Amino acid sequence: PVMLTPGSGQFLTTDDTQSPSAFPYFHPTKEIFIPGQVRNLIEMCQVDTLIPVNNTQENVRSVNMYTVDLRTQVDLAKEVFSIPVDIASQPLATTLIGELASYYTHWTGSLRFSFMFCGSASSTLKLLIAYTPPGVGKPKSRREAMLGTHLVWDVGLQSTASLVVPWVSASHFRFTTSAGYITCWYQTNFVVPDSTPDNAKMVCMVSACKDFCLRLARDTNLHT
Amino acid sequence: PVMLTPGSGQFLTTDDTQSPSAFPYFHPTKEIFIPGQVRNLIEMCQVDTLIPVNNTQE
Amino acid sequence: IQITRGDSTITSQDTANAVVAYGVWPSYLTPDQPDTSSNRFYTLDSRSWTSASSGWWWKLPDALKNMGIFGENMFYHFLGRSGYTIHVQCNSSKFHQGLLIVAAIPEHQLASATSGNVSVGYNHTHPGEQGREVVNKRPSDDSWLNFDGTLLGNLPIYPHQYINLRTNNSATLILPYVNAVPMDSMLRHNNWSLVIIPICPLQVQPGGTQSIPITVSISPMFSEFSGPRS
Amino acid sequence: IQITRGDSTITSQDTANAVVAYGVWPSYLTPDQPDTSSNRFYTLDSRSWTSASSGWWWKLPDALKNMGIFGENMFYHFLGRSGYTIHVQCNSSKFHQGLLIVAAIPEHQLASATSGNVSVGYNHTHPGEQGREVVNKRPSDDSWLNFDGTLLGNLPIYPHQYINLRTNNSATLILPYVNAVPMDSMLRHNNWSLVIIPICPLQVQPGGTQSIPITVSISPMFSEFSGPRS
Amino acid sequence: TRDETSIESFLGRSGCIAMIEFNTSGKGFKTWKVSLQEMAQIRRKYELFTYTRFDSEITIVTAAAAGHIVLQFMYVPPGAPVPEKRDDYTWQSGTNASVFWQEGQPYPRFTIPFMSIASAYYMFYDGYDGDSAASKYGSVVTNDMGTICVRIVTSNDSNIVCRIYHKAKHIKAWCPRPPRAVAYQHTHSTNYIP
Amino acid sequence: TRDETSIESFLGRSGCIAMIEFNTSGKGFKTWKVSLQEMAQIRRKYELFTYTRFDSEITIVTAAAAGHIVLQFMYVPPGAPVPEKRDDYTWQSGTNASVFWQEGQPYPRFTIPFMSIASAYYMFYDGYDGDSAASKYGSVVTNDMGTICVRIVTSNDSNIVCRIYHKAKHIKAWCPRPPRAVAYQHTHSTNYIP
Repeated sequence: PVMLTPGSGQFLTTDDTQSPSAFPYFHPTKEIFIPGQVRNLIEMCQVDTLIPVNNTQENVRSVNMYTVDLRTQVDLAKEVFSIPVDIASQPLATTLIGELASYYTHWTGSLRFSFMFCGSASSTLKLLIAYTPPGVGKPKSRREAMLGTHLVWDVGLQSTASLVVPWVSASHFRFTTSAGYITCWYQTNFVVPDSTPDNAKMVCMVSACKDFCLRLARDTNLHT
Repeated sequence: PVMLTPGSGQFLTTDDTQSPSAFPYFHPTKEIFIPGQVRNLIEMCQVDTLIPVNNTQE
Repeated sequence: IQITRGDSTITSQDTANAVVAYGVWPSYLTPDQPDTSSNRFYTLDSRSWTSASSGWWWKLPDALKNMGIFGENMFYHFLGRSGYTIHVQCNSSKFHQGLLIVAAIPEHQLASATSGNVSVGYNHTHPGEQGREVVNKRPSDDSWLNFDGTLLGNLPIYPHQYINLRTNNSATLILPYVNAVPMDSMLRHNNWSLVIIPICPLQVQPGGTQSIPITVSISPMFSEFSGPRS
Repeated sequence: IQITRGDSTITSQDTANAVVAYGVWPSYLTPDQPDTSSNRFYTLDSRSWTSASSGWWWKLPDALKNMGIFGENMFYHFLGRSGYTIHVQCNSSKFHQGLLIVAAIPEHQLASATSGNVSVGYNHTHPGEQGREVVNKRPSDDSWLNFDGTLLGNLPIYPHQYINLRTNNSATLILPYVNAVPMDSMLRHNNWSLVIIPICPLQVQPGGTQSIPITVSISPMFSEFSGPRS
Repeated sequence: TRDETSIESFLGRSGCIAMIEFNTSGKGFKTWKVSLQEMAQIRRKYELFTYTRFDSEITIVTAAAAGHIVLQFMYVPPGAPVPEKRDDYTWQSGTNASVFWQEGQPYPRFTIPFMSIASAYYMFYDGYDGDSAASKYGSVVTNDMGTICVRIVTSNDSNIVCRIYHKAKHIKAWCPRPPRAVAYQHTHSTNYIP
Repeated sequence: TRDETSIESFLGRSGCIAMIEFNTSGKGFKTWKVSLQEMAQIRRKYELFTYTRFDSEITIVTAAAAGHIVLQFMYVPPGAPVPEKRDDYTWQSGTNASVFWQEGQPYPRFTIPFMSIASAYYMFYDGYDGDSAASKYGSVVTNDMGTICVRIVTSNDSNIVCRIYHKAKHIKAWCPRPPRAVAYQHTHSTNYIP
């Protein structure tokens, strides 16, 4: 004695019932050990990938989109670069973390940004790397950036610098379509001895921290 | 071996069966504490409210 | 007696008779903070209650956006959170009479004064420390409809106290932070509205003072902010 | 310091700072082996890195098919298996600058340089010890698309190290055997591709050496073969 | 006694919150953005509270008039793309929940979880989507609950009506409010003037 | 928390991987070689990995237009002979898995085991079927998953459309890869140029 109830005989595409094996007696090929098993996408989000910071129409078809120019022949009052911290938008959107977050509606947790200087061992320079919180508005000068959260990075002493931007929003998650700005400024002119390139390149990278989380999966035409 | 019985396949609007989640793997946003939770309407009935005794068209 | 918070001091004997909204004391957010430099009493300009008055309202935190350290913290952080102590005092003679309801309404989403699907405009819903004294994107004047299409006789369902001029010259409301998120934009959204409405209008005979002052003092409580900027 | 395997010896102080691909050390196949006569370092002809260079790639085991005992074992057995140590060295002055990514890609199935459903030809995917230096069945030249339609900024998801000429002149990758079968045809299929791409191009002033050598040394590790023939 | 005045009893009774209708001969699909504000009798009960949280059980009662018809009912969650055409890519997305139902089968039923990024739905919201004079005010700013989409799967002159019955489940409610004293004029708005 | 980024959550959601259509009046049957490469949105998610292993659950949503129609759906495993005609011997073979389904019955469902002679499917394969200049390269060499075959069993003017919904189950994935940055041109190929 049974009653079927209003869900009976549906194909709900998200259901999780048992179903008959088409091939009993068949034993699948034994699962051997293969290196590099992935159990969660958050393992992939934790890898540092290059930010295409140098988005200009001459560079976007090439390796040059990843490298920021540092040079002697410059207006030292201008920003070196700026990165909006939202993984929803350029330049972060095509990084591995921006790509994995594009499969989800909601994201949360801390982002690690890393910067690598690629000038000679004889090249020296100070850069000021500043984080500006959401809603504060991007700094207009090196002095304004220095009054905020910042690192004065001597690239002569340290070839790499890092910044961890913690989660800061009213809700425990935010949609994947502000988080603030990272901005870079000259603290000094570019210093070199003779017979040394008077310019260099810097590479910017992003990854998730161990607290990172994605929620509410979605599929959309962000790839055709 | 089952028999369906005369109620089978009804949509009774007052029924209380289980039904499938449309979104397994989704975890809802955590329930934070919010002041002033109501569990029963009789909590609201116990509040003193003004009587409109002076019902005249003016 | 005397009540002191930060460098601010106010005098009232009634302070122990406060209404705690929903029975919940304000508190700092749990693991699942500027203190007394922020958490002063800010005393607004006193309202003139007269026999003609329809009532007054203020929105929180909006009424404090220009008020010292707390007002600066609302611009210099992305998200914020606070409770409030609201103290309302209404000094009068033994020969004045009148009844106020003093109520705090969570999410007091105002109706317009107009018939369309038109929203109330931001300039009207953010009046600041002056509030609105009740008389096409302007809010309702119907204090008898709570400015939102609900009857004034049912306003006591909200956290409230009466000021009955023969009995008590003051009311105190203690408001916890009330929202569906732990912290929120202090400038786009108001957690609470303070509403003061005369149920029984002011009466006094000629030669008595025809206006009595309503003085509103608001202290932030357990204020918290995140996303600091210079 | 000095590293010795078989009758081969190479010099480098960086050897303890190797990246082990997927955290898995190479090993012999479990119950569910020629040793050091096979498992030498084979040092390829050095690449000339210049400001014009687009990068280089090699396929494994293909780059070793002509290399001594290991190369003979790939022809004289039906199926084979190995890990690798790849050591990449890049000697330069203090006045040179540039950044390489050195990456190992499992199953690096190349795209063609053409619009049809046409496959990359066997002659192009098996370049041997010379590799391909990047400039109708030929592979893609787009190192910025990883020759496979994926962005170069995302290449660090693979086992990789950087060579930044100011910091380090070398990289070491330890590669386990990676396949969906225990052993496979060493001549029809490549388990790994070594990819070396300049992220920041070489710069040096005139009168400095305009080409810097990239020297690749590959040792088989835990090599195993089956179906022996004379 | 007095379980019939519990919030689960008062808010958690099934009701027809929407009435999808469409014809076939683009065209052969319809969509409805999910809200409790459409029907005054449902809306008034939820608006006795400032915040509410519930999962919701959808049951779709379908009638049709010119073999047996096949329909796809699709739930599109908050912030996902809604169908623009009868055979758009959105109907194939494994991130949407679809139930395929065929005529004379028991009516389709599914539960959507509490979907919101906030910990409860705002019945009222004293704030804005932004700083502008054009910015929306009130409970339309918050509370995207998702969209229900319907298409005919069958190849061809027919009229289809779907009653969307909704039952809130595991209900919590906060900060009680005066009952609505005057007629509702528009969805999400507190406006009352004729 | 974070179960929604598990590989079972990310790869293991049901999606329409194929769209069998045929007419009747030879002719009255259709076949489809099973692969995940047909639909770009499905393909891109599997191609984040170098190897994957799963059982797969097939659900077939059928619509038809001119008594109730009877269909035979047949799974032909890797390396078994595929039908050449509507009443070929292959439809009677007890080594193929068949489900007979009749119109208005709940949609047919079955799980195929992981069928491959290798321990996982190759999403990418850096090798050949043989030594020749004509030899295939890439993940078309490996990964015969089998063929889905459909015929009408009924004696006679009708059009039939079958949506093959596929859910991967008990999923394992290895060696993560950069996401596909540019459009897919052809099945199993990494080619990208317009």
